Amino acid sequence: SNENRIQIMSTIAKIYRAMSRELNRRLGELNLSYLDFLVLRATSDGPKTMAYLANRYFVTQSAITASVDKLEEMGLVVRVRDREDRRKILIEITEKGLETFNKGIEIYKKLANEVTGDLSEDEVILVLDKISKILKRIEEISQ
Amino acid sequence: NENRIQIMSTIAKIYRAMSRELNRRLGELNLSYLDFLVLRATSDGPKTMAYLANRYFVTQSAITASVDKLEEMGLVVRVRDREDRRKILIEITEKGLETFNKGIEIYKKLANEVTGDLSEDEVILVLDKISKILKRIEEISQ
DNA sequence: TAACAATAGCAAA
DNA sequence: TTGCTATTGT
Repeated sequence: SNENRIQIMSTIAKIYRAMSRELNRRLGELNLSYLDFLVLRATSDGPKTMAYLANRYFVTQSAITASVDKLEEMGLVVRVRDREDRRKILIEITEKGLETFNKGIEIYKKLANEVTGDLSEDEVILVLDKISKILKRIEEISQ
Repeated sequence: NENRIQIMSTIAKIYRAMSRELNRRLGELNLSYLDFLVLRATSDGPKTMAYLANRYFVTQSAITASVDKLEEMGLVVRVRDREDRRKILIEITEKGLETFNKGIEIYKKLANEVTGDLSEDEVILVLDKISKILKRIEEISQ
C-alpha cells in the first residue's frame, strides 16, 4: 500500500498512450493513420455503416468520412449500397484493404514484441500473471 | 511470443476499464478523465493545446472542449506566452490545483483497490518491469 | 404521393 | 466546424 500502486496504474496509462503514438507512426509505413487502420479492422469481418464506424470508436462522423475517403482512393475499401435498403451506404473492405490490414497487424505484433525486449520469458509470464489480476479486479469493479 | 503480445493486450484492457471507472468517479468533482489529465499536465507548468493532444493521444478539439469546461469552472485560464504573445498557453489556477489534488485521492483509492491482490514486493516487481517497457517505448519513439 | 438516406453546394457570421 | 437546402435514389 504505497505510492508505487498508483505508479503502476499511471505507468500502464503511459504505456497505452506511448504505444498508441508509436503504432500510429509505424502505420505510416502503409500510408495509414491509426484511425484508417481501425476502419479497416472494423470492416475486416464485414461491411459497416458510417454511423457504426463513428460510434464504434467514439469518433466524429466527419473524421470517419476523411478516413474512408483516403481508404477509398487507396483502393482499400469501397462505398456500396446496402442490399437490404439500397438507400444506405456501407463501407466494404477490399482484398487489398484486407491484405493491408493484416500487414498492420504484423506491424503491431512486431512492436509489441520489441517493447517487452528487456524482459525474459520468465519475467514476461510473471508480469502477465500480476497484471492479469489487476485486470480482473478493475473489471469486477467497473463491471 | 504470444505472452509478450498478451501483455500489451492486457495493458490495453486495463487502461480502457480504468479510464471508464475513473470517468465515473471523477464525476464527483464534475471532471472527466481527460479534464483531470489536462489539470495533471498543467500542474507543473503551462502547456499548449497541441502538446496536450499529443501527450494524451486525443484530437486537438477534445482538448479544446476539455479546456473550455476547465476554464469556465475557473480551474485553468488561457494566457499569452511571454515568448510569443500569439501562442496561447493553458495555465492552471490554485482552484484547479486543489481540484486536481482531490482527483489524485480518487485515483489513488482505485489504484490501491485494483492492485489489492499484490503484496508490497510484487508491486515493486511489477512496477520495475513495466517501467522498463515504457522506457523501451520512449527510446524507440525518438 | 410521402418519407427516408446521402451528397454536393451554400450558408453561418 | 455545424446546419440548412435542393437533388437523386430508394
